[PDB]
Amino acid sequence: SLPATFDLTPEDAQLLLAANTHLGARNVQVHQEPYVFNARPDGVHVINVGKTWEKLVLAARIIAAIPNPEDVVAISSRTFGQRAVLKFAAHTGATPIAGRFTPGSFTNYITRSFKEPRLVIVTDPRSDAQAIKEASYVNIPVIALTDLDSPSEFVDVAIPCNNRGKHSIGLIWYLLAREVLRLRGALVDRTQPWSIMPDLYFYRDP
Amino acid sequence: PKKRASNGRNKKGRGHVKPVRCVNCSKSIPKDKAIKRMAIRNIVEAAAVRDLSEASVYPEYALPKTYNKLHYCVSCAIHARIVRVRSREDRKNRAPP
Amino acid sequence: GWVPVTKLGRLVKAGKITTIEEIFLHSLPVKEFQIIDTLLPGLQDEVMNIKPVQKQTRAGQRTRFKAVVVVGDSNGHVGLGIKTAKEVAGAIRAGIIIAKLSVIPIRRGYWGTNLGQPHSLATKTTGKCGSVTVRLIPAPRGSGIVASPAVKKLLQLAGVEDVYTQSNGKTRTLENTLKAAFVAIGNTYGFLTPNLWAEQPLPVSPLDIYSDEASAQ
Amino acid sequence: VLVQDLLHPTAASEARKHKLKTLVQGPRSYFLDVKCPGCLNITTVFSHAQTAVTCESCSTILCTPTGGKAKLSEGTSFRRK
Amino acid sequence: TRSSVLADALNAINNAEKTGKRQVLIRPSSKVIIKFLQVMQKHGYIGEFEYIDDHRSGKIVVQLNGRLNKCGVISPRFNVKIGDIEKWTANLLPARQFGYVILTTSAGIMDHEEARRKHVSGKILGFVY
Amino acid sequence: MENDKGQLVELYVPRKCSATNRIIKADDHASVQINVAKVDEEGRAIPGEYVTYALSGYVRSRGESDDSLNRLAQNDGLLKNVWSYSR
Amino acid sequence: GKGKPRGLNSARKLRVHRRNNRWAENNYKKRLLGTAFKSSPFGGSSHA
Amino acid sequence: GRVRTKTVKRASKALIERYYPKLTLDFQTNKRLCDEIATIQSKRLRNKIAGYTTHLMKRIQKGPVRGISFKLQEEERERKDQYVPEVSALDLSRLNVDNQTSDLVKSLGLKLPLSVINVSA
RNA sequence: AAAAAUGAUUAA
RNA sequence: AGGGGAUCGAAGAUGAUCAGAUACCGUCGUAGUCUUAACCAUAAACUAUGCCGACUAGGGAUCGGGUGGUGUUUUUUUAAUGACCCACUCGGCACCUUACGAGAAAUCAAAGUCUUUGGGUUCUGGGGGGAGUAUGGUCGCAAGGCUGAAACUUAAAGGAAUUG
Ligand SMILES: [Mg+2]
Ligand SMILES: [Mg+2]
Ligand SMILES: [Mg+2]
Ligand SMILES: [Mg+2]
Ligand SMILES: [Mg+2]
Ligand SMILES: [Mg+2]
Repeated sequence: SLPATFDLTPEDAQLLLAANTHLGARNVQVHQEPYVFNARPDGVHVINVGKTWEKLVLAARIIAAIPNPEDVVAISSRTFGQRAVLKFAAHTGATPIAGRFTPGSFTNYITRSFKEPRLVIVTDPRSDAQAIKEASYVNIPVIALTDLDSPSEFVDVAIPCNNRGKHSIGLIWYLLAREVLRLRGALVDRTQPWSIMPDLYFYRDP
Repeated sequence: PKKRASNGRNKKGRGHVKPVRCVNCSKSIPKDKAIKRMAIRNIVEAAAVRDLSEASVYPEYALPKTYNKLHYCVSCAIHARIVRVRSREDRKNRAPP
Repeated sequence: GWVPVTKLGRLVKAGKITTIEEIFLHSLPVKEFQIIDTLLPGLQDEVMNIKPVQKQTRAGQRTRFKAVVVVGDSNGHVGLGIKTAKEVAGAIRAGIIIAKLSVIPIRRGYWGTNLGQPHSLATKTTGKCGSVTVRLIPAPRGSGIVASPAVKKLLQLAGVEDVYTQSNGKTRTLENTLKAAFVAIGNTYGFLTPNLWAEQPLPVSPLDIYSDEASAQ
Repeated sequence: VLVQDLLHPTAASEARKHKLKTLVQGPRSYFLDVKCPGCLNITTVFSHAQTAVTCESCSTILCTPTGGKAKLSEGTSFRRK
Repeated sequence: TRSSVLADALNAINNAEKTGKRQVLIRPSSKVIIKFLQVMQKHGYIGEFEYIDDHRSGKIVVQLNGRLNKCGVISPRFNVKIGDIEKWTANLLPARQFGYVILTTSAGIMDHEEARRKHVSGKILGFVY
Repeated sequence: MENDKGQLVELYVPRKCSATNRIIKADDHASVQINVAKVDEEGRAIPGEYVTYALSGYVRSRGESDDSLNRLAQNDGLLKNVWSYSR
Repeated sequence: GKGKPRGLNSARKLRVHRRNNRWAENNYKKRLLGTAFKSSPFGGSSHA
Repeated sequence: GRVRTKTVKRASKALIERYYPKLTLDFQTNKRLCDEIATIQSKRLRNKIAGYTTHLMKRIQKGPVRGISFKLQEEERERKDQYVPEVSALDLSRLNVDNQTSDLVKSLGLKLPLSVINVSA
């Protein structure tokens, strides 16, 4: 069976609501359609936070299955995800890729930046399309932080959130790292919250 | 081979439009195909705006404008550098800028 | 010697992966030819044609030679490599490397009764490259290879000993003909048959089982 | 997509779809019991009448035809079914 | 206009199978279609299918199990002797060990193996493999 | 793959997609094998014990890989109320 | 589809269409017109 | 023209990477230091390298430069990258939700402090 | 928006 | 054939340019351009994509009709209406992304569902020329249209794309 402790806890529910992770895109693709809750006047849709949290738990279960922690590569070319992925890579092994992706990172075995990950997590499929495509060339499963209008091609595990907000992006990365640590012999306090407060995952200029 | 999906014009659904004449050469070109530009120009040049403002009975005069729709054939538009032949991939771009 | 760069090469060199069937089962991309050399040592080679291609420049025409190389043991593996280079020998050598990388498993079946080892294809298959369509059809025992000499040589290097072939398009384009036949012979494991209907337990990858000693720093 | 329950679809989805394009096609019009202030008679009218039906007592006009549903008169009450 | 509801049925099933769908809607779903589906269901190429009873012609929802490579009609329905069944199977089937050519014989709609067991022949309807 | 006297004769038996049951070819470089670690009490990943799904390059390129995974996880108990059979 | 009739009772149309389009071959046209007999320096002979 | 080629640019950048504290704003001592922190086959190239090194230094002094990370820069960057605010930018600080958001909370079955806001088209 | 024609055969 | 006949303008005139210019350019200008009553029946008459039917992909628009509103709007400062907004839906002219598919490619939501070849049906083609010629027929007042060869000749002609 599955323990009920993994349910949508009130605290991280308040966190997601404060981060506005439920305010999805105005336009929804049919592949993201099952994740929508309901549309508000002016057109803004609402993401089912229950689906978001459940998919985040599933993604964390994906991550905590590779025997090595350094071959779980995170990608974010967007400024709002640079700090988030760097902190995720600090807390877990998870060698990161912030900024330009340098096409040929997964192919081109003689490159110095060449990596052979077993799992790829990307902040935005649009901005990070090169990483997803090259993973499609080299048999790499992909978790992605997806909005309601983000493309679903080659995206294996989607997490329906708001990609237009730095608070939502940083919080989702924070929760993913926290859940991954919980599903390990390092963060046993499943009911207790993580020590450090999640503002270190948020980008601030410059 | 076929150069453009919209052959050289904008006509999909009727078959005949009407011909307009080029302003330069008076070449008969279908209206959907003619390169059309809006010439909205102040009736006085910038070198003269200050002078007419100084030499007007009517203080803060309206400073009227002139409006003209110009129809060019393809040849005259290219020769006058109105359109400036583009590359193959940039040929599809419809944006005015 | 050979110092592996990828995890697959590290596993194969260390000896954790012993047969190319594991490679094919997990559909692992292969990037080093030494993997193919050490997993299929009895992989023999053949050059199909050498043709010159020319590029026009200010100072005349510069000529390079494009070599077509077919590798394969007669026990169900072939690879096709096309490489252009300044010299014929260099093009042939790089073509051998490329074909070894592009080695593929084929499915031998029976035409009628299954008396003995498989002798033909399990199903008629068709491949296309450019205008050339190649169709391979299962044939009864004692039929031989009914094909043009190039496709016949590729099929012998594949291990097929009984098959009919039907071609269409400009078959004199040898590289298109060989690529089309390579696609057709590779689609044999792509075609699903009732004897493959049974569900399998979906085994885990050697890149995950023998993973603690891979990608060592 | 790629896996759907075509036999048991959503009532909101069928309410969205075209009248001819549901799992089993059927009408979306209806019949109205109509009461005018003139008398106590009840007149059964069709939602998309396409005629100017008239009451037995108020024998001038009850509804006006339109493109779709009939435009019932302002001095009139109605009840579905 | 429609001339073979069986052809539209098998084309729709084939397109859903190619696109990876696990279920397909068929209309108008005659009883020849139903017999064709029962033959392929007997051999395992499809799963459960459902007749929707609208009061005009019916519908079928077929559950697809991904085991079907191609199904289609042979139009027109040529008459076939006993000895031309082998020629038709050679022409239409990928292999001699699996796949079926569907016949409409006086004994009923059956597959070519069943026809050869019954020593019967008829018109050719379609194929499945 | 079976000859007269038993003795299965074949190079290898290919895997089938967990979503569409199509064969994953040896050169299908867009395919994946998603691996979900089983979880015991109080949330431990217990490495080495897994539930495995094979997804084809075709379905991934089509964009239904995520919905296929939602359905498979729902059917296998990994997820609770994510995938709805009736859309 | 295919721009040619398919019905079981269209054999006359198919045969006539093949007969008509057969006239676009060279050898069939020569055989049917008897050009070698009529317009050829030899009377269809190998030598003369 | 006086564009400095990649050999001068890369050698100067490497010098900045390796000996930023030792190097000084002026060409004379930068040139003298180059005699032993590097081996250059020609005095002309050494002078060019030192001139570009001191130019890069005079630019680094008034703000950082892209692509160059001297020893005193990455510790500063990482220390800046640990700024933890005392109060969370998002926390219990007054939350504001819509009718649909309240409906979502009720559907998921949770109890939170919500405030009603009606979005107007 | 001045005028501006021509260039033997073979010879990769 | 009658009327009309401003404009522009096959022919023509005439001035330039030019080696020549009975061309381009300039100025005139008959027939035509317009109309009525009759003829003619041809166009790169083009989407160079026959027609009918089914299915397969992700969007934003727009035209016509219809449906619905914890919608607005000039009237009653809270009425049908009309006009906008949002969500749909049927039909249409079309666009954007990508092809999973097709194609020699250019490209194509059809040019897909094609050697895994069969939904129905009409028309046309069979290397380049000779040649849409000759002849016969038929229509036209004529111009010409429709139908339409052969002798003979010849190794390419041709499509798309690449480099220069
Ligand atoms: Mg051209
Ligand atoms: Mg026209
Ligand atoms: Mg046209
Ligand atoms: Mg035409
Ligand atoms: Mg329209
Ligand atoms: Mg000809």
